[PDB]
Amino acid sequence: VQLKQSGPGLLQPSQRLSITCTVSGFSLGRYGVHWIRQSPGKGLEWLGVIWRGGTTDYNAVFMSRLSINKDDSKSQVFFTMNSLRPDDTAIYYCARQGSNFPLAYWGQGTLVTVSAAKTTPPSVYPLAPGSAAQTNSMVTLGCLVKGYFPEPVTVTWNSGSLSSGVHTFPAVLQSDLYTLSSSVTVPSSTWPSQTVTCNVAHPASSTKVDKKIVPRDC
Amino acid sequence: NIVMTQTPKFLLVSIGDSITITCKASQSVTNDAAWYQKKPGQSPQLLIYQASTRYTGVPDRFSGSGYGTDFTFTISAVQAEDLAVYFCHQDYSSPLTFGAGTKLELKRADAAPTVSIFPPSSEQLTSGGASVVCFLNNFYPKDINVKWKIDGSERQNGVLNSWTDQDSKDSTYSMSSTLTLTKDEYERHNSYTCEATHKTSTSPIVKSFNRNE
Repeated sequence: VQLKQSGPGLLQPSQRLSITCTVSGFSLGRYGVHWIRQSPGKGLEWLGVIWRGGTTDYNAVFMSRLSINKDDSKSQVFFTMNSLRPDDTAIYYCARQGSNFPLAYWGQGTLVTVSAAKTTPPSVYPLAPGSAAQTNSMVTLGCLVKGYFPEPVTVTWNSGSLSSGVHTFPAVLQSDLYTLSSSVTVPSSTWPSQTVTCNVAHPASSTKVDKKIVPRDC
Repeated sequence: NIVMTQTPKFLLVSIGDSITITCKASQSVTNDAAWYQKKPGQSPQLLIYQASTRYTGVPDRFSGSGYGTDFTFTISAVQAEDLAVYFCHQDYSSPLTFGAGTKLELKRADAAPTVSIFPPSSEQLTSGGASVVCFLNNFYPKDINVKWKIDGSERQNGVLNSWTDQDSKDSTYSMSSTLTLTKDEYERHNSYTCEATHKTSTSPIVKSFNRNE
């Protein structure tokens, strides 16, 4: 009844994006497959379509460097995009229309990022407060993670268990390096004693380093 | 193109409200305007098509209307599961085009900002470079003039903010900054401020950290 894509997602300038949409529960000879993308902070943007007979219609703004092919028997549609740039960064979808009725079936996604950075790992610098007033009986601690590529990362508190007021934040770019921060709000008197150990998990890098909390002696 | 101009970008609401979104098309689209729902992680969900027709398995609280260029999308009673992005789409003509989004908020009427003023550590300075963090967990609304100032200044060099999704359980935001500073930049001004300009207290709710106290 549905559609499914490929990678690879992460590539550098002047290189071909090459997704493949594999289809089931309907024939390519009965329906078009459209290719759409969502750029971050933007609406959806339509790139092109291949209709049932093979006709193909590209958005003019990508027509210099876009191509859609298909094989009806194999239930495959092949998207390509011929010379990438840094603002070609988005989730690229394949999708399909009803008979009858508009776009209503979607591929799962392809996260793609355009940049020329080596896979460098983060550096976990933990945080605990700087003295002064300790009233209210609640104080928030931190765990700052700097300088990584690519994304994403899991920022857990005490091995994926403590997560009641855990607010991990969306990252931000720092010249081919991401930096994001994490917080946890826990009561005063037991941290101090039963302190929380912070850790991190990077998939394409593979480092899992832990850090415990100790303040300074003012 | 056809450009689909969607309005308004945010509606703030509480449960049970009646709320209309609007889409203006640069060209007559006849009646080929459609409306979708976006819950993050999940893929888009077609609600209404051809302006007013309702898709497979969609409750009659979602309606719509319009012909030509002016279209309307009502929800007469909102709920937990209507708390998401919404967008118009036109398929009258290639290139196919979309509205920019209407995000739906929820109203936890006023709240106080849990400002947690921070410094670095010796444990940070392991490579000769540091960073002065500031968390602000749970506040309402997002209208917050924050600044990492030094003696009442606006030199914003190295200020490196963040924001979050309105967490569905407690329905209030959070914030995160990172005032980056080098080896020698780290000794100059004696103290610095994590500001807040909330209507919770109109006298500006400053919560500083100094190098001495």
